[PDB]
Amino acid sequence: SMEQVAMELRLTELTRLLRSVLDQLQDKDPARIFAQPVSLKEVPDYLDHIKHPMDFATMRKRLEAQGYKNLHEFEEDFDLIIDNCMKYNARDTVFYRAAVRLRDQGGVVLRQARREVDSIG
Ligand code: NA
Repeated sequence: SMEQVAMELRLTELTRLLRSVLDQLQDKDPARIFAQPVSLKEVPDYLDHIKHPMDFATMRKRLEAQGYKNLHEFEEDFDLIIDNCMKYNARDTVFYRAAVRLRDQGGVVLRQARREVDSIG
């Protein structure tokens, strides 16, 4: 049907907007602390602490599989990156401090992407 194609043109457009958003969020992690999953060879107990790990490459794979159905799902994954890090690491660590900075700086980007997703439909 033509109705499923017009849908898929929009999902494709949403994928295109979210790709831009992701690149801007990741530019706020120049240390690349959140780039890749936490290593289970290096932190073997990690899953005892964190039930839903998340990182930027894992979000990218989902994105390129058009697996985000809306901005809310994308944001949830971004928040997991931050919240996991803030639980697993103590307050006086470079890791915790990096997540605080990413949250604060990411807010500006997510605020404008909310408006662009509503505006464009
Ligand atoms: Na903690």
